[PDB]
Amino acid sequence: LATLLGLIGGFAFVIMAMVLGGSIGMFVDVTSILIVVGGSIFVVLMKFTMGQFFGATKIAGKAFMFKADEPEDLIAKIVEMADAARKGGFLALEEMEINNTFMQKGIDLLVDGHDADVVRAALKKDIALTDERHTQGTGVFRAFGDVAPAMGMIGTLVGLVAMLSNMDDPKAIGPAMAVALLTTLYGAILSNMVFFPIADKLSLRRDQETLNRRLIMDGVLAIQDGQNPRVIDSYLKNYLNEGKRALEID
Amino acid sequence: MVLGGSIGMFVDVTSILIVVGGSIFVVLMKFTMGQFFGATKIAGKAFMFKADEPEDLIAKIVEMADAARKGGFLALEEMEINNTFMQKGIDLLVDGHDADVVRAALKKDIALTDERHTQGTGVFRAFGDVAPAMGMIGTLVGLVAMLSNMDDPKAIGPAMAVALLTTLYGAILSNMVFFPIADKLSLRRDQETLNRRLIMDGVLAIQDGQNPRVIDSYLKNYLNEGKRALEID
Amino acid sequence: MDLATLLGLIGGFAFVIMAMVLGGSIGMFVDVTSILIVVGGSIFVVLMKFTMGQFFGATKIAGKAFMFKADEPEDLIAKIVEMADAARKGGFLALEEMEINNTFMQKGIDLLVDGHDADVVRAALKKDIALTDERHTQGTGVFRAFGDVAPAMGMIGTLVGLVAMLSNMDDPKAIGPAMAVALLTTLYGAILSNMVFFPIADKLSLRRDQETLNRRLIMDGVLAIQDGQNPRVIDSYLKNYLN
Amino acid sequence: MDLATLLGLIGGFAFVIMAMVLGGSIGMFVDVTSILIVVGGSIFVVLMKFTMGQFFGATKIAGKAFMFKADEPEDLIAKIVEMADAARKGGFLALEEMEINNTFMQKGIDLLVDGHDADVVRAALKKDIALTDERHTQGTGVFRAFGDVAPAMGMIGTLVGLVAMLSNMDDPKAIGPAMAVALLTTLYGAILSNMVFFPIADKLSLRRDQETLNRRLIMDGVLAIQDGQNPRVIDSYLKNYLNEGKRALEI
Amino acid sequence: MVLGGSIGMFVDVTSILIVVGGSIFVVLMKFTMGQFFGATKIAGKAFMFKADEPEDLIAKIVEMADAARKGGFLALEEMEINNTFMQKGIDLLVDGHDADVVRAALKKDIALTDERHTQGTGVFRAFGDVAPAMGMIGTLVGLVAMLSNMDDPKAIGPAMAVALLTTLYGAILSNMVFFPIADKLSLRRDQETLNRRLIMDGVLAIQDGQNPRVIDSYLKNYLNEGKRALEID
Amino acid sequence: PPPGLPLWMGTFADLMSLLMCFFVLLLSFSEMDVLKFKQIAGSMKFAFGVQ
Amino acid sequence: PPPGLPLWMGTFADLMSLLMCFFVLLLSFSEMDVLKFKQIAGSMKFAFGVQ
Repeated sequence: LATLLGLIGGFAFVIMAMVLGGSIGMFVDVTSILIVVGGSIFVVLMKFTMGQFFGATKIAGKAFMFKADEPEDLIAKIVEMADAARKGGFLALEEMEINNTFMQKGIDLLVDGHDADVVRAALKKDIALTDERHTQGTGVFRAFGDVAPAMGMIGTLVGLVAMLSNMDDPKAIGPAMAVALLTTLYGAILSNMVFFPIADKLSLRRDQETLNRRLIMDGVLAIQDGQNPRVIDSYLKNYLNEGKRALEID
Repeated sequence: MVLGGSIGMFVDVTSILIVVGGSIFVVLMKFTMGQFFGATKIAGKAFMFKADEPEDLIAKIVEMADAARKGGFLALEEMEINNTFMQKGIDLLVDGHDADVVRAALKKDIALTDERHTQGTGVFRAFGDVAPAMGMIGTLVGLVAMLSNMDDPKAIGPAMAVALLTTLYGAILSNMVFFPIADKLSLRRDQETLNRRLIMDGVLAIQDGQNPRVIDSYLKNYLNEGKRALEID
Repeated sequence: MDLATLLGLIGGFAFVIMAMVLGGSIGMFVDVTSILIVVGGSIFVVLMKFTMGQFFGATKIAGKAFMFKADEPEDLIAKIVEMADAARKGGFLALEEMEINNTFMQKGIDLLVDGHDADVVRAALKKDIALTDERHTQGTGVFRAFGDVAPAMGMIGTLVGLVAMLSNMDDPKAIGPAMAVALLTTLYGAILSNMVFFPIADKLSLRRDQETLNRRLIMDGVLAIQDGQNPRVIDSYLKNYLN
Repeated sequence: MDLATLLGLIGGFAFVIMAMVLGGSIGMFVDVTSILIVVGGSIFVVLMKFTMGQFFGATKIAGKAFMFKADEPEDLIAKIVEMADAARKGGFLALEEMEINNTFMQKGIDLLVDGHDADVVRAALKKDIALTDERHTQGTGVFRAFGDVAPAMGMIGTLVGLVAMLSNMDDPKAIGPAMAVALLTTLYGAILSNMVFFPIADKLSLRRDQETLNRRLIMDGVLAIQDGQNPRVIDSYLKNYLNEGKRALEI
Repeated sequence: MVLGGSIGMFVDVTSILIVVGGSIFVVLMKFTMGQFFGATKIAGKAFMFKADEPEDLIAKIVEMADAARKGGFLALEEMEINNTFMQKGIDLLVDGHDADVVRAALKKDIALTDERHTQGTGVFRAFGDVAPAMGMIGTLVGLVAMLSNMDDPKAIGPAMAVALLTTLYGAILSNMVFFPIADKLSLRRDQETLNRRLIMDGVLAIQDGQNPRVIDSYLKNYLNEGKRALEID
Repeated sequence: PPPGLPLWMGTFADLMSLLMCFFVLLLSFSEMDVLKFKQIAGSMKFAFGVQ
Repeated sequence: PPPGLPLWMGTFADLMSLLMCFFVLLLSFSEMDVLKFKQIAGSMKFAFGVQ
């Protein structure tokens, strides 16, 4: 994603312009980041099990490395199987090539032979399932963002009491105090630029996937009804003027 | 500022980078670059163009209705039109389309504009929420850099400059730039709803053939409730 | 307000002022530039959410909440059952001879006696109650915005003053007084936020709640008046709605 | 007095002894300007929102909560059933021959024996319960406002103290005590908020719950006596209401 | 409190007393002693025990479903149930009562458990809110003590130690014990409510003389709501 | 969601960090008495479990 | 309900207060060095674009 390239560029520029005054070793510490991340995982794990946290992590991974199918390529595909059914019925749907799991599941339920109610119930259950899955991932990362600064300040306090146990020199208090504050800095950065942004991007991917899934169930319901692609064109592009994609258009 | 000194005393590449770049990064992590440009476009249009006076719209709706009644349903294409949405209404009425289809088109346009304004308000309120957080982060970075380099004044100076100006920039952008822009977009959204409601109802009355004497009275029923109630008694 | 309440307010202000006096000179804590920065910036920022008419309306509605007290509910029930008895022993024309206690009730009975239907009178009172409620909500919003931005303006002014102080040191013994003056802006912003704007906003919200209850009671009372119902039932119904 | 208030008093005494031992003396935790700022600003702000009469009513209800322990509900039920037996086997006139420690129940009993019908009796008892609930809610609101404003006033006073210390700061190596005096105002705000006003508001909430439960039991009992129901049936009714009226945390 | 080198650094009786005792005082003013002790018991039960897994619940319910389908409402007595709520439900089934009364009783019991867990969560959230506030009281007391006796070195140490350790204990107790305990209580509330809804649905489905397999489908419908379905892939 | 903490606490923390910066400045151009810093250092070690 | 600041903001202000007062304590026994003051002031006027 171009947003990911912008993320990499911003990361590099921010680091380079932060570490310019002195050396990178003052703002880099594996112990501080380890303290913050370990304490935050432990706290969230008291309220989420290992499986639900790994699920949230894997959904975040899917939301970052991969990209949701565009709701325009989706239109091309839906009108394609609309033409296929109009020329040769539902018997032409299976040999087609589909790269989206949800339309494939819908049509594989359609081929067997089922009326509108059962297929609609199955599709709505799947849409609600994926929406809830993304919602729990956003909840996990909101919890991570809420607890990361608290763990960073606890780490800072522990570092400060460790510093107050190691004195006798006017010159070590400054570097020691800086290393102690590094934990709070890492907690703030992880809260504001990782965990809350990851939760926000998870909510964004939830919105994109929910919009795509309503588009797909409506497309499959129209194809099962056997409607022609004309009125279908309008009744599916009208859903493309909601959310943020209707903001980006001019 | 100008009495304290100059604008030159608030300039730092590191502080500007921290606050603005971090805010942009956070917002782009939940918004697309093109949608953010669209929000900037709508903010610029809200700032460079005042919303049309509701009284002017009611009066002008009455004049087109008079013209239509004098010269049939095709008499509104010879004199100037102010905005593009009513222009679209006019060029759909000139096509002799039925009431339901034009009503659907106008309701889609109102909903689209409402979504654009609400989304612009959301983007800029996100910007205003993240800017002071970045200012606090900048204060923390500058404090760490100061404490790490207390023996070097050449490092003490820039570190405190980062710490102070990150907070100053976060506060200024949040409370004087980003939140004010979001508030202006919310106000402009309310104005759009009032003008669009007045015009679609006017088009509906013209299409229905209602005499303009009742139409003006009906449209006046809208202007007497809204945010302007602090001026009314 | 009550003389006891005004005396207590003046006493608290006096206590704060003397406590300021005992900590040294009071001209040490006075700076015209800082108060101009805070007040002018707050007005400038708030004017990007409210027009001058809206700001003056909020000022007026906050001012009339300090010199007029919301009418106590029992007096309203007593008065409404009084005109209930008046209508039963007399007619609708007997209400005109009753002198002015509340503007809302007066305009309601005036719209009631000039010959209008029950539903239209109910609608007029409903619009007026909603109008007053939204007026109070906008005033609360104005003062909440002032209380939210005043600390922000205090912090911008302290940072600007401190940057000006760091721009030319030239003297180590002059650092402290400069920082004191710069912090004066934060002190004024905090005082205006937490002692003036948020208290009036909270008071106006509270006055919104009592006024909504009171106006609901008056509207129910006048609607009962138009029914020509039994006044004892009105008293019982209103007392039940109180609890 | 309950265990909570005794614990608070002993904890405050231990806090004072700890402070004096830590600081050697006690006169540096006492500053007239800081106390004046916090108390005067809190009263000032609270009086912008409540009347002086309301402030006195809140103070009185708090004093009554901290001086008179609420009656235990079982004792009230025992009293209602014994006078119920007395009225069942002695009529209404037998109700003026035994002592009553409760002013609200005494008012209900006189109102019951003076021949008033059920409608007026219920209306008056409901009015009394609503007045007590409104008094307690208003007191809770007043003390909540005090707890909300006291630390804000403390931060204002600490700003005043910092301005005073820095304005009088030449060659900073004697600024310790002045900085401590500046912090005293926020210390006062924190102590008044966390240890006085919010605890008083919470105890007023608990007393509101207790008095609502107690008053509902007594009104139900008095109305049952007005109709002369059997003492055992009304006894059963009160037991069911108390066990369902009890929360889930203690069952 | 281990990264300092040992535990002996992070121990002061004064800080522990001020923080824990102040928090305890505030909580007993907010809540009665019975509520506080009940909250402690429910937290201990939620941590040391585990709610019955819904899978086993559906298996057992369909087991008695088939048992009732082969022998009507009389076979249920002769098998063992390790769960208290389903046993009370089946007892209310076999004692010859109608669906309405048993449904009312089960609804009352579910609401009672939900309210008990909610109040325990409230108690521990009050603890986690007050603990940092007590840390703030201790920080100010210790800092006042420190600034007052700057000329007394033997008084400087303990005052700063109390000030720092009060804050450390308040932060640790609030964010790593009390708020986590409240969150665990909320998690157990959601899980427990789901399990009890499964059991009430199973009981109503067994009364309804209905096939066990459609019963199984309705119960499997409940396994994809909440945090469990996030784990489900 | 929990209501959170009031804005005055945020102002107080921002002011506290500003005062940190300026007190770091005053200690930046200063020469600590080495003799007077070890009695207090010994006292903090004594009061923290080390001694 | 109108939102506020996160619950860790109180601990952050706590930490800011503790550190500030640690620096006033360190500043209590530290003597000013005027040459270092001139150097830091020059670096300060360089870092703020004032030459």
